[PDB]
Amino acid sequence: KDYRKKYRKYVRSRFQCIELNKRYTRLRLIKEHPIKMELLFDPDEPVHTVVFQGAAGIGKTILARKMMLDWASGTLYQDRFDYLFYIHCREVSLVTQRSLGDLIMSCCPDPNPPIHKIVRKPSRILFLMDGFDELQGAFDEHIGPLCTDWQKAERGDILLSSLIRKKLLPEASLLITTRPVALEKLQHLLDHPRHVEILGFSEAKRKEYFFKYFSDEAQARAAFSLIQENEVLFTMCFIPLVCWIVCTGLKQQMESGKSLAQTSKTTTAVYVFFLSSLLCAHLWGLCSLAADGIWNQKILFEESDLRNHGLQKADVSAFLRMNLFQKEVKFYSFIHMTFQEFFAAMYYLLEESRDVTVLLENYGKFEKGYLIFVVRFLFGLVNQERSYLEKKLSCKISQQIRLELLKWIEVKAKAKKLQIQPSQLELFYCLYEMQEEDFVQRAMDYFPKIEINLSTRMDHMVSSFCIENCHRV
Ligand SMILES: CC(C)(O)c1csc(S(=O)(=O)NC(=O)Nc2c(-c3cccc(Cl)c3Cl)ccc3c2CCC3)c1
Ligand SMILES: Nc1ncnc2c1ncn2[C@@H]1O[C@H](COP(=O)(O)OP(=O)(O)O)[C@@H](O)[C@H]1O
Repeated sequence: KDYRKKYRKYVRSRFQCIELNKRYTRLRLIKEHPIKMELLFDPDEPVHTVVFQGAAGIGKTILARKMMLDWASGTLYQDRFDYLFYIHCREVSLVTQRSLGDLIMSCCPDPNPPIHKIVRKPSRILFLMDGFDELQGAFDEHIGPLCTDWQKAERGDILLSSLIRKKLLPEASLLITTRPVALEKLQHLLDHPRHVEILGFSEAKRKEYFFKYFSDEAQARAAFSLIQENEVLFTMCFIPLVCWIVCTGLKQQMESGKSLAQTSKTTTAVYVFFLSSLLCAHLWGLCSLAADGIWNQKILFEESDLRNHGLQKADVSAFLRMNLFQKEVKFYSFIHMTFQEFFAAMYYLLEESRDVTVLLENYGKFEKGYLIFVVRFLFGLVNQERSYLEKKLSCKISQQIRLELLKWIEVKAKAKKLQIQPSQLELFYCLYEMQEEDFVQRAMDYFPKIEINLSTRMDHMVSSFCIENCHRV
């Protein structure tokens, strides 16, 4: 345990704040579809593979980092593990060749760590695979041949396919967080996995977060009230990212005299609500970036990367960094993947914006990025009656794109469901964004018979909005 102490200290160092350790709200977990974190690995004969289905922005990354902090502070798995390695998939190549040791040695504080004494005992090692989806580039069952040597340098996709199929440190423990969609690629790999669902806050712990954001007990009460009276923002705030998006927007209108109000009905109109809360001159550049980034599988941007797309004289430094960027290690990423997809979407709808027919030929593909929010938003945006920023929008070029989205929904509504995505519900979400009734009802035609997969009460809404638009008398 000479080095174990040094390693644990380093882990407390990196994982002590989300991006201190204070505003964390207990997210809801459900096994076999309420599990204590410690009890996860315990047998039903022990477990070597856990997977957290997590919706984007539900705090899967935070919940991970917390497990790291708690263990790194002796709170949980003191007895079960000697080492927890946090792998941020976002960062790791899938083409680069590397060894399990090379990948491991990066997790460590010092430069030449005792790697051979770490692997000594793998039954005491847990890898935290954070955002299996955030992996950039293709991934397919086809990949081979599978590796069996930790010291051997395969290219990332092989190496991980080998680690996940438990061929590399078989009796390692492994905890993968992932988006629901990316479960299709990953389901086959898993060695007898234990599935867990991150659900986000409850109604209670929805309250809890507001009074953890709002320093003043009154400013907190007045700004949770909005969200009971509003229906969308209540349903919509079981999700933590929204909660933040919402309360960072209730805080400069907490600055101004504007008696608090957000009458937002759609996800797009909440992003755009918050997007405006932080307000132009370099607007074109951001959207330029995100849409090369999504297309070219880059979630992390270097300074150099930035100077090309725009900010030729220190725009990012002041204008954007405040709330729309995060700096990692010298490299920069958007405060969330979604906001990237947004500007990537929003990039196709502006004053002189590329070809849209391209995007749709490959919707729901892993390697080009799922493009869930790429699509989903630019229905809620292209919407004619849906602002101020509405200006930067090209009024004329909008119903260029609006007229093909309907061609593509039509295709997808009544096929043999060749592709998995879009599952009907996603099209409903596309449709609840594109709030224009006439467009919705017309699309509703194309569905012969509908099919519901309702988990949460947000699902219930988006669905039950579209249902009545269906009727053809
Ligand atoms: C059905 C299918 C396949 O479209 C789907 C299922 S979850 C995903 S996702 O991985 O894209 N995650 C999200 O969309 N998360 C969401 C959802 C949401 C939508 C639908 C289901 C659920 Cl549970 C949630 Cl939280 C609603 C609002 C916001 C976010 C993040 C930004 C604000 C897609
Ligand atoms: N348990 C939590 N307590 C407080 N805020 C949270 C929590 N979970 C998520 N958040 C908020 O959501 C944001 C994004 O969460 P993150 O885990 O990065 O999402 P994902 O991993 O699904 O992309 C965080 O920056 C934080 O503001």
